[PDB]
Amino acid sequence: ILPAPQQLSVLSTNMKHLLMWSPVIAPGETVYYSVEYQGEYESLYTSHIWIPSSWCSLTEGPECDVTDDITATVPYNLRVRATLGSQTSAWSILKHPFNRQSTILTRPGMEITKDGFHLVIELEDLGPQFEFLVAYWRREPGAEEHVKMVRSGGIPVHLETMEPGAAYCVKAQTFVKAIGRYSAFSQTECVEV
Amino acid sequence: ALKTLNLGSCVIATNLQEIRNGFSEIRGSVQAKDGNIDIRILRRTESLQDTKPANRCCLLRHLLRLYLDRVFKNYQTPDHYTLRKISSLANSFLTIKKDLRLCHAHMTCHCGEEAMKKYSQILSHFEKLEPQAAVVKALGELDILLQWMEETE
Amino acid sequence: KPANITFLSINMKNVLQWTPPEGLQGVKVTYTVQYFIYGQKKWLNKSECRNINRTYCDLSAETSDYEHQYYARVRAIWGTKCSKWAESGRFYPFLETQIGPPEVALTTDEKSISVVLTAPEKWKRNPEDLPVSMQQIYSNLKYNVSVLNTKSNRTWSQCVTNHTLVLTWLEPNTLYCVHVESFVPGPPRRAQPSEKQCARTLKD
Repeated sequence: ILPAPQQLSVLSTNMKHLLMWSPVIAPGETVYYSVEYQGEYESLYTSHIWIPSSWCSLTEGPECDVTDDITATVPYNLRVRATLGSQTSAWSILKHPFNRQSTILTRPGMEITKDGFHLVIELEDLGPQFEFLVAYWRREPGAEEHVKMVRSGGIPVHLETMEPGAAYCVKAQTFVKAIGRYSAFSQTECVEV
Repeated sequence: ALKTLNLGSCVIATNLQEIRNGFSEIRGSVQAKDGNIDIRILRRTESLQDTKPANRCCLLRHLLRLYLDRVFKNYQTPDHYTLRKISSLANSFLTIKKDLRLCHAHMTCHCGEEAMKKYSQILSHFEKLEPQAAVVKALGELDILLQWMEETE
Repeated sequence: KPANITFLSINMKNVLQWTPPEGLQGVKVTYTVQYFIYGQKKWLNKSECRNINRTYCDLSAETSDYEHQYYARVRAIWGTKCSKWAESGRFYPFLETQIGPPEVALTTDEKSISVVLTAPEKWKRNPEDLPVSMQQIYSNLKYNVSVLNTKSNRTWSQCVTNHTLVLTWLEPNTLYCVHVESFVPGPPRRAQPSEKQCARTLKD
């Protein structure tokens, strides 16, 4: 009698994965949910076994952050059931198994600073799944793109020691190695001394 | 950075880092469950880097099949946290098995006797031990396996 | 009956460590330690650790091989009443050892500070022995260099591999603080306090 959740979808942005569903609207206590998953390994090698999610074992909202769960670049199966005290609904399945390869990749955040002649950059902290390709150039007709890889986003990293001439420009994109994809570059932004 | 693995004619890109990070979370717990301190399965006379490149891909494919066929799915623990990690390791291992299978399909995963010989040896060691002790021990030996793969320049 | 057995391993100097048992006083307990080599057969004695007053034993020579794993046990002794046998966990020095800081040497100019690091040395066997760069054991050893400008509270990191780094175009009569950590990419290790050195640029 308790309806099993409908319209399951996954919302994946910068390698953070949100499992969503229509809430179950029923008179009783507060409706709680249980989400479980299985990676392609489990599907093929032990099809009848599901691993319970790391944060959605009986939680309120009609949503779930499965990020800590989808940790390999394979199709994952996700199911959710709703539960009102005694009554527990049927397991409802995601129509199309989710692969993180499809996460949406946002242009990285960027903060260019100057400690004197010293060009410095600190990128949005998108987490360990991410590396940044920073392109900086001395904005003159002859000069070329330099490229530096920056490993993480917490930190202020030294790009170059500018000379008094020209005005430097910088743009940035992400690289997620686990899925082999880049984001679009950030707006170019310039500076000088 | 990914790890570029040189397996003779077979060259694949692997996310060694992801797997090592996942395994460091459980190494100590797991290795504590393994009483047979006198038996080493991945013995070191069978290291991958010491293998002729032609034969490496074959060896590795079998080793992965070993782990996927009879280790990951059979390790028993009451600890949910642990179980999740193990699913990570296995699915990560699966992406690699998938590339090796491609190498195989393209006829670049040749199984020569240096390869079969060293695998049989490993398989033997693993078969000496009583089942659960066996899986407990091999799971606890991921650090050797991941290093064998990092070793191969 | 000792407990909290662990290795402390920085630069391949591996040291076993436990904490005293439980005896109300028993002020005289001594300790003996044996070391085992994973996958081999016999526990082994360590003579320099047969009956000692300390709660730590240097096993660097016994655990020098990169390819092996080791265990170590220790027990406490009174008369000939010995409390069981206290066993460490599987220990893998090639993956588990802390890589230590390179020593940093700052020299100055009015615009420019030169940093010269000399790579951390591996534990030396014989006092007269050939020194060994940890950068020979870990060919991919990199250093993470942090530069703080005390005048502005501004700071910025960078990774390098070259043993020598010139900081150029600096503010004069400013005091800059440099500290360097060592890192090998690979399995995560226990970090190690970077070395922290200061230098002031010369006046205009």
